[PDB]
Formats: sequence, C-alpha cells, structure tokens
Amino acid sequence: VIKSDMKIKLRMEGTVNGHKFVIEGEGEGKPYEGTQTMNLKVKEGAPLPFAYDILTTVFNRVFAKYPKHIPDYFKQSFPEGYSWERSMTFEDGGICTARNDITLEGDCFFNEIRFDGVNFPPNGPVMQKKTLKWEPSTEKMYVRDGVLTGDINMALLLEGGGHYRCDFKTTYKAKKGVQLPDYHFVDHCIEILSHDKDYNNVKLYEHAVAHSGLPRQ
Amino acid sequence: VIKSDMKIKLRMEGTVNGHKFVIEGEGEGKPYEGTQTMNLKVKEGAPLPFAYDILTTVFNRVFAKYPKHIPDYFKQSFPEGYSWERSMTFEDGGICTARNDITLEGDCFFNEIRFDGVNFPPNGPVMQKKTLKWEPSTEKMYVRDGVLTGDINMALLLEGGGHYRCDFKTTYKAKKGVQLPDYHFVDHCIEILSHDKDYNNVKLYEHAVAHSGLPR
Amino acid sequence: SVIKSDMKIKLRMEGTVNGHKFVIEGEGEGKPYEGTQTMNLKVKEGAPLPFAYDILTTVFNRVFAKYPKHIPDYFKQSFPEGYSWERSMTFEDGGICTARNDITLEGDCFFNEIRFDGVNFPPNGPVMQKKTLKWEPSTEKMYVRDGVLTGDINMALLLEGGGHYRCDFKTTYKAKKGVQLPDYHFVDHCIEILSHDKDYNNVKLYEHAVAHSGLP
Amino acid sequence: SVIKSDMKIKLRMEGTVNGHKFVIEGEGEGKPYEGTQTMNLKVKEGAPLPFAYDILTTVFNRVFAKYPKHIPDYFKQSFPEGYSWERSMTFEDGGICTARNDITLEGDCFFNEIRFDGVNFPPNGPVMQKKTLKWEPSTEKMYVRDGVLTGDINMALLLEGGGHYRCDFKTTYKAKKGVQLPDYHFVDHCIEILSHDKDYNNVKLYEHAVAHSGLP
Repeated sequence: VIKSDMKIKLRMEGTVNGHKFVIEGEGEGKPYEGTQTMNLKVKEGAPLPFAYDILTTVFNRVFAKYPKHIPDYFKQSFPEGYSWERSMTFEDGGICTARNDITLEGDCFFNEIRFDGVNFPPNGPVMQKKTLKWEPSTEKMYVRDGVLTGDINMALLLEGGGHYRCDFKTTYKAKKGVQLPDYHFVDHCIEILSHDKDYNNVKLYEHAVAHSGLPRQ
Repeated sequence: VIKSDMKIKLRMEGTVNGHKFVIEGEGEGKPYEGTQTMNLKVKEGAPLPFAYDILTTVFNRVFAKYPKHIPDYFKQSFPEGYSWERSMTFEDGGICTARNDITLEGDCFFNEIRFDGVNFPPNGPVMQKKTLKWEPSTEKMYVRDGVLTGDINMALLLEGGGHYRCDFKTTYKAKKGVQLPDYHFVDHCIEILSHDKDYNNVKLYEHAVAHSGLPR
Repeated sequence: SVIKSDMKIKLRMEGTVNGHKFVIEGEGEGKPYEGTQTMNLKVKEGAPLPFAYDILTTVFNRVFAKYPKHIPDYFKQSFPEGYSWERSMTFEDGGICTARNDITLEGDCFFNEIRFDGVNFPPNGPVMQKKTLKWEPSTEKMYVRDGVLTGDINMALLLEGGGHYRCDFKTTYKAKKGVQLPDYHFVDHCIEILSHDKDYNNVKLYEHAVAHSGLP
Repeated sequence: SVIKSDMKIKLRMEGTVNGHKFVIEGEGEGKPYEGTQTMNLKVKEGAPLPFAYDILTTVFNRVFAKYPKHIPDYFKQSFPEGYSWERSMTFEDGGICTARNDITLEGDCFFNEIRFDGVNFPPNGPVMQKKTLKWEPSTEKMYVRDGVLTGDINMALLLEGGGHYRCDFKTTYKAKKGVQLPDYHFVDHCIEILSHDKDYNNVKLYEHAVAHSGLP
C-alpha cells in the first residue's frame, strides 16, 4: 500500500509558553528513498513568538530508507498505521511534548499532531528567535519493554555559531503487532528550504536513512 | 480581594499516552492558612488507564500560608490573576507538561488546565496503577531571568514500599507586574481522601506553608 | 554512646578539578546532638586553587545533624564502627563531581578520608571564574532504595550579581555494620564559609543541620 | 608526522568503584590512520574486581580514529605535545563515573595516565551484579563550546535478557598547545572485548572508530 510516491496532509494544534496556534501542511515524499517535502501554513496564532525550528522535526519515519537487513516497523504498520509520542528536553529547561497519529487514505498520509512546549526562558534562543537550523543527527532505535523507541541528542545551530542542545525520546506504536527490529540507527537531515517573514509559510525538507552500527572492520 | 474563605472551580483537558480525558472539579479552601479541598469528577475518558496521582498536583499557590517577611507573589497577583506552566520528568522517562490559567470572579477561583503526558512505559507504576501517594515535599522558589520559578524533587510512594521520583519545574507569571520574592521554600502535603473504583470521583486535599529554611 | 556532646574532627581531602590536583587538611570540632560543626581548612598542595572553593564545602558528616526522637538516626548508630558515603554532584552547565568520605572514630575524634574529582567545568563558567558567593540553605530528602540509605538535594549556589547556579546531589550512605534504616524524612542544612584568606589557602567553615518529617 | 602507520600503546589506570580500589595496566598497538587498536589489560591491584568490567573499557584515545581530509583531526594534530581528556558517565540508574586520561607520546609509544572513579552503583543493578554483555556501537557527536572540543554520546550496554542499560557520556578534549578546532561532526565507534579470563584479570580489547560528517 506504500507506493514510491505518496502525498501528505497534516494538522498541528499546539501551545508554546501558553501561546496557542494551528498549522496545516500539505506535501509529498518518496518513502523508499527516505525523502519528503511539505508546505506549511500558520492558520491561527500568527505571528508565532518562538523559533519555528522547534516544530520542524514534529512535522513520519515511513519516510526513511530502510535496508533489507533491518525490519522496517513503519512501512509494515500500514495500512492500519501507527502513532508516536515524543519528549524534547532542551538544555535550558524548555520541555516539549508532542504526538502524531498517522493514518493512510488512498495515496495520502494524514498526520494529527498535538504539540506543547513549556518553560522556555524569555531571553533564550527559542523565545528570541535566535536559531538557524538543526544539525544533521543520528537517531538510536531500540526496543524497551516491547516498545520501539528512538533516542536523539539533537543540536540547533544558533546565531553566533554555537549550539543549543535537545534530548529527544520518541516512542513508536503500530496499531497492530508488527515485526520489531533489533538495535539500529537512523541518520537525519532536516532543512527549511524557504520561508516568509514571520514563518507564516514554510517549505520543509527531510532525508533519512536507516543503518547498522560501525563494523569491526 | 482575597478573603479567608474562597471557592474553586476547575476544568482540566488532557492526554496521557494518547488517551484523552476531561476532569471537572469543585471546591474550596482557606488561603492565608494555606489549605484546600476539591471534589473532582471525570467527564470523558473513563475509566482512566493511568495512575490518578500524576494529575493531583496540577489540580494554586494562592493556597499557601505565607509569613510577613517573604513577598507573596501569588496573593498580590489578584484580582488580575496569574498562570503557571510546568514540566514533570519522571525517572523512567514519562514526561508531562501542564498549564493553569487562574482568574478570579467575586470570590471563586477559576482554573483552566491543559495536561499532556508521554512515554510512560506500559509496565511502569503509572500505567500499572502502583502508586499510593505523594510524599511530603519542599518546593524551592527562586527568580531566574525575571521569572518566578519553583523546583521540586518529588517522590510517589509505591506498592512494595519503594519510591518513584519526579522532577518538577514550574514557572509562575502574574498578569500584572508583581513584587518578586527572594529565594525561599514552600512545604507541601497532598492527599487523595477517598475514591471510587476507577477514580471517577475523587476528594483531594492540600496543605502548603512558605518559609526561609535554617536557622529556623 | 561513644558519640559525645563535644567531638573533634580531622580530615584529609585529595582531589582534582578539571585535572588540577590538590590536597586539603582540616581540623575542627562539633556538637553532634545540636547538629553543628566548624572546621579550619588548610591547602597543603595545589595552591592557589583555580576554582570556586564553594564546590568543596559540602564534602568537608551527617553525625552532625540534630535528629528528633521519632526518626531513627542512622549516622549516630553507625558508631563505633563508622560509615562511608559516596556522592555525585551534577551542575546545570555539565560540571560533574564525584566524592567519597570514609569516616572512622578514634577517642573523641572523627577521621575523614576524602576523595574528590570534578570534570567538565566550563573554563568561563562560575566555578572556574570564582563567581560564587555561597550555597543557599537546602533540604535533603532521605529515603531507602535497593536497601541503601540515599539523600537527594536540589542545591543552588548564589552568584555574584544575584543569579543562581543549580546542582543535583545524590549521596549514598553505608554503615560498616547493619543499622536500623529510617523511613523517608528530611534534613535541613545551612553551610557558610565564615572567613578565608586571599586565595582560600585558609578557610573556616560552619554547618548546621536538623532532621524533620516535614508538614505537619 | 610523529604519528606513524603503526604505533604502540601503554596504559596505567588507577581507580575506585563504590569505594573499591584497583589498578590496571595495559599494553597494545594500533593503526591511527585506520582507526583501530588492540590492547591486553592486566589487573595489578584490587582483584577480583567486584563490578562489570565493561564500565572501564571506553576509558582504556581519539588518535585511533580515521579522520577524512575535510574534517580537522584535533587529536593527531595535538602531537608531539599531546592532549588530555576528562569525561563524565551518567548511567540511567544513578551510577556516575568521572575519568581522565593524560596522553603523551614517547618514541613510537603512546602513554596513557588514567584516573577513574565511580559512585552510587545500586547493589542489585547490572554493574554490581555483572549482567552486562557489551557496548552497542555508538556515534559520538563532536562540537566546540567555549573553545573546548567536546564529545556527547548516548551509549547503551546490552544486558543479559536482551534489554539495554543507558549511559550518557560527555568528554572534553584539550590539546597541550593551541590546535585548529574542527566543525561539528561525528565519530562512529565499535568496542569489543575479544577475550578474557576468569574475573577479567586478563582481557584483550579492540576498538574501531571513524569520523564523518553524516547525512548526506
């Protein structure tokens, strides 16, 4: 049911330090190549008073290239689909919770997202919009207590060229039982390709590739 | 505007590991003595599949006995009101965010609450309902970057007698500029007085007292 | 009852902070049942210390804590045999310390053999730049886990200019012999450098500590 | 230039885990430009070690990592003068270790002077019960903060029964002289105990490491 080319529709409702917003997205991706692009529009709550980058990794691991030797939990989840939940703990104490329930209808993934962020300091890089991009990252995928889990040590590049660190923990749950993978990794690169002044319109891109660990030789 | 006896109305909308719920609450307490009681009713999502104890400290620091020598941020915030936001990081990776916007009308406090919890392990004490109560605690209040903040190392007493740790960080913000206090403490005690089979109905009580720490 | 109203204290600390080796010796006195102690500390090697002396002070004995009759006193019951403790200190900018103290008793005098190691203090942070003023008073939570008496503290250093620098302490305490374990309780602390000379080569330190059950 | 295709390695570690003192000496060889090394390690003092040997193995030199031309190799450029590193290891059950290595080069041989201290390992946890099997392969994130080259790693020990035991590593690396600092990048690692005798008195260890830019 997952074709070489697929469409994507998304709705996020969220709050950051109490500021409510809604963002809608429409995009397309190549699940077997691990690439996807989305156009995102702020529907309610503009202008967003915080760094848009905190939202972008919340805007589907179906879009990750899996080699034959690693079970692909995500593609096997369909047609029923899966959901994930995530915590994001930034090093200055800003904390976010997020969830996405992902379904498939025809050739289009639907993503129903909730995002909430708290305790971002008023003069920190998130509330002052001082971020530039996420550095490329490697997600560690493992099974704990029967739950597929990804851990990432993420870093946002800041104005000035320093970094602002974030610990991600994501739990992934297929809607029916799926063959679980062994310990593995997924490399990611995410980029805002373009945006308008206050990020009311954003074009976003991600590439992701699963792999094993470094060999002995 | 804050009287010796006040009433409290609450609505909480939340999710825990994807499960939606709504809880409404009614009560009263006594502000200047720092005590409070609430009756809480589940409206949606019954039976709650998680330990009720994760919600109880989210169900107002107005209800805290403050001495003369520490400025009382919360009482001075009214009538205009205040809000707070909180992160709760449990030792097994369960993480909650929560927020309460508090306003007053006449003499009832209205509490509008959002609560979201993620990553609670399926066989941990929260999803297995193994919690007994929160241990008494001491919140540390300090100002950082102009924001009154409270830090707490919390512990839930478990079945079997062990403890399950949670680190709280709350930021408090008045709607109008209020005098900020110096570094201090607030002692807390919170109890579920009684419940029905699946905590559809709950009677809650908190006692809280502010202080400066030793020499005293 | 080998623990008397007036006790003497001797101490030797060997350690490292960001690779810098030092030795400090101390001689002091205390009142175990009043929960007070004072020590004179002298740098023997590693002068002048290139880091904030405050990071060391809580490492320079819970025998010196006033325990009320209703909470078992693990520390006083540890003697004559003694006890040891181990500690981690996790500062919010990523500086991390490990410390241990082996405590013995000869006549009226406690001997303390201490190791201390601190790593990853940022070169322009408050520790390596000596911006600290004092530790705020604190409350340690005492509990038993995996059969080990453990103390957790959320500590804060007051900084020049009025901010705070936070540190998470976890201490494990082990009597040489089986000693009755207390239930969950608290110890309030206050620690002060009373005086010091230029480079903290000579320091006089004081601590006051009192155990309690909390609210009530 | 001073670093050849084949180099020898000598090592001495002095340490203490939960108060237990030990000394281990190593001798080995490696291929710095291929990113590989092997060492034989012998317990000299403190046998039989009462904790999981796997906690020591990543302490037993980033010279042995293959660096592509487009990423500056801080470690090889540190020689002949050398470099040192400090590390914290925070295990998910509260065990915390600090470690340091001062690395020098004499002729064709690296010398490593190591200190290791661990505290607060639970008596029934996988370290004290020796239930660890191996470290999973990892990716170290290298970045420069405050002008200090730092590596962050989210490490995991595979356990008997198939679970994992997580450890957060932070290492800071400091050349003796000023060396060109690299941009943000990654180092993949694989470390394996190739063999060992009873109680790990004699151990052969292997590591492979490669630096890269990650995706694309």
